[PDB]
Amino acid sequence: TIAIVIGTHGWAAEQLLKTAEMLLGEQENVGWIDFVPGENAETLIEKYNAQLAKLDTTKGVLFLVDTWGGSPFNAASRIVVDKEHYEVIAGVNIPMLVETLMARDDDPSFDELVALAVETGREGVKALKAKPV
Amino acid sequence: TIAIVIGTHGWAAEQLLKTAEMLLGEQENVGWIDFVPGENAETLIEKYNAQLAKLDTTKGVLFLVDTWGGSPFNAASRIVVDKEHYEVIAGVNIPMLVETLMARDDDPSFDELVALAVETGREGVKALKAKPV
Amino acid sequence: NDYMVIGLARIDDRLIHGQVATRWTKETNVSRIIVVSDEVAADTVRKTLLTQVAPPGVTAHVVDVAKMIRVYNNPKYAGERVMLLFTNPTDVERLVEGGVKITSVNVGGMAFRQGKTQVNNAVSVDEKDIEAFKKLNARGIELEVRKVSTDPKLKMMDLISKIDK
Repeated sequence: TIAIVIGTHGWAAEQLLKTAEMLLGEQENVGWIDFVPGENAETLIEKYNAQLAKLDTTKGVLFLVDTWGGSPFNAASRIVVDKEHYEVIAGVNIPMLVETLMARDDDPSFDELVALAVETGREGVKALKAKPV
Repeated sequence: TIAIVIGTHGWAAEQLLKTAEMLLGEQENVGWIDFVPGENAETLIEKYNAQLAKLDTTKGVLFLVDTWGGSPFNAASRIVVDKEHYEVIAGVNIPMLVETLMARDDDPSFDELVALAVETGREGVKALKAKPV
Repeated sequence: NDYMVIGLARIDDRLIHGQVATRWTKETNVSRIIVVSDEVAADTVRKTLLTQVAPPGVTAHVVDVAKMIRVYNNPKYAGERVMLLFTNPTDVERLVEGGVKITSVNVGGMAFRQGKTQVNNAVSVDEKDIEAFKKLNARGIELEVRKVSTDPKLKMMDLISKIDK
C-alpha cells in the first residue's frame, strides 16, 4: 500500500496512530517521528529517512503533519520536493487518519488518496450545535 | 477564560495538549480525558465531570474531540445538551488547538470562539502540492 | 428466504460509532441500515441525529421489534441487502421466533456494566445475554465476536466456555 508517515512537534504522532489502531486494528506500512526542542529540520530529515527505509514506498508516500510551516512540515517538504507520488498534508486529525487508512486498502491511486485525505480531514471538523426536535 | 476539555479514543488528548504547549507555553484552564477499551459513555461522563470540577466554566466550555459519533463525542454531547455556552467540536487538530488557545486570551465571546475553532481547524488541512517557480 | 436478504447482523448498544458503520457499510456492500430498538424508537431527538449523520448513499431507518417483523414480511425488499442493528441478543432471538431467518450473528460491541462479566476488550454479557447466545447456537446459528472485520474472529461460545464452564 501507499506509505504513510506521521510527524508532529512533541510526541503526539505515535498516539494519533495508536488511536487510529484502536478504531481500525493494527496498521502496516505506517511510520512516525517525534520532534524534541533542540532538534532542527536536518535532524528530522534523517528521522524521516530512517522511517522510510522500513516502509514500502513503491506506490508513494504521504506525510501527515500537524501544522503548516512547522519543523515537521518543513523537513517533510524538503523530502517530497522533486519526488513523484510524495506529498505533505498539514492539519492531521483522526477523521483524516481513519478515512485515509481505510481507503488505502482498496488500492486507490496516489491523487485519489491525497484528495480523500484533505476532504475527510476538513469535513471531519464539525460542531454539534442545537439539534432539531 | 473559556474552558477547553480535550477527549480522544485512547491516550492522544494529553499529547495534543503537550504539543500545543510546546508551541505556546503551558496552558491554564484546559482539561483532558482518555478512553480505554471496556469503558462506556457513562464512564466518560464521569471523567469529563471530574475534569470540569477543576475548571473555570463561568464563561463556557468547549469540548474538542477526535471524531463525530465516537464515545468521547457521545458522552460530551450528553453534557452540553441544555447548557448555555457549552459546545462539542469534532476533528480536533493542532491548527484548531493553537488558534483557539491563542484567541481565548483576548476574551472573545463564546460564539466567536466556536466559529474560530471550526474555521481554523478546517483551514489548517492543506496539501503542499507543486509550488510555482 | 425469498424476501429480504440479511447482509449482516451487528450487535452494538452504540449503533453507529466511529468509522465502524462507515467501513462495515462499504465492506458489507450495504445501502440500507435498519435499527431495531424500542428505547431508541421512543427517542425522537436521537433518531433525528442518527438520520442526519446517516452515511452518504446509505439510508438509516428506526423501527421497533414488532414493526421490524412486518417490514421483513414485505417482499418489497426482496433481494435487497439490509444490515440489522441490535443492542442486545434478546431482540435477535425474538426476530427468529417470528420466523426470521438468521445464519449467524456478529457481536460488534457491548457497553460493560456492574454485575456483568467482560468477555472481550469491550464486550460484556449478563446471564440473560449468555442464555440468548446459547439458544441461537443450539439452532445451528453461528456466533462470532469481533470489533472490526480486520480483527481475528473469535467464537462467542469459546469466550463464554472459558468463563461459564
